[PDB]
Amino acid sequence: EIQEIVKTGLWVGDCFIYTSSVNRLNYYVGGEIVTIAHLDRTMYLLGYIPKDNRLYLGDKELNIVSYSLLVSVLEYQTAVMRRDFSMADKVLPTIPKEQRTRVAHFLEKQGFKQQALTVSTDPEHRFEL
Amino acid sequence: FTVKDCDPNTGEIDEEGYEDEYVLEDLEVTVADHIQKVMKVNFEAAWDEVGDEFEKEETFTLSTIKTLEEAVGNIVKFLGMHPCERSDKVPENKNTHTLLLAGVFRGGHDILVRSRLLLLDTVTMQVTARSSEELPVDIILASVG
Repeated sequence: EIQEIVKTGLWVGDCFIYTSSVNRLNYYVGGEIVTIAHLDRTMYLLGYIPKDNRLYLGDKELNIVSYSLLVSVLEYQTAVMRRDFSMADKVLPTIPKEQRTRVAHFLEKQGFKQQALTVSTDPEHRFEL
Repeated sequence: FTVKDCDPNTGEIDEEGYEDEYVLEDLEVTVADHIQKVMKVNFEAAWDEVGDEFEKEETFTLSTIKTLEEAVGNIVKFLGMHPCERSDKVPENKNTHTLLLAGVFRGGHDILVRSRLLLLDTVTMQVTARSSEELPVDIILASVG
């Protein structure tokens, strides 16, 4: 059961990307809820059109807004969920600063403090691990 | 493909455009594509003649087919082989039957298949195939079951 409520949602693979009533775009992996991104306003998932390389959102308007799904983050975290911590580390060169620390914290929550230590950019997170 | 914007007529492209993809259905390739059907006047000779040295045998159960006539039709359509001597018509509900298949496989090599049918309430067959290559034999045997 997932913490952030699903106002609307979409399945990208077996991973569920949904909007939340917090305006949070989160994805469900593992039975764990991660925030892929923050929505600034209330948005609904029209669908994911591979052509545009985008997820198409709409406001109150019958027009288009687009969010590309942050696949590198999602794949890091998904791999972590599966208990493929090394695999998620291959993703890490393309996870930036603070995101490596966060993804590391994901890795850690699932378990393996050390692999999380190598990816975490932040020294403090390394130091605690 | 690459999309350049168009005003519907039949064609007209914009000065700049974007990349886009459109998803399509899967293409299935059947054994039928590899083989062209023919019948033989006498299967037994052809059947030996093609190559009993590439001979492999496997037994299948067609449980979704309760008679020989449908059974012969399923192997014939799938493989792309015309059953010899008009063996798609089999004596209705006979205990044993020998089904003669012939056709030519790609590369131009004949593929013959023999399916010895046993009818219980369902069809079981021992399918023996011979071909001038290891590949047709394996291919037919796998596709049927």
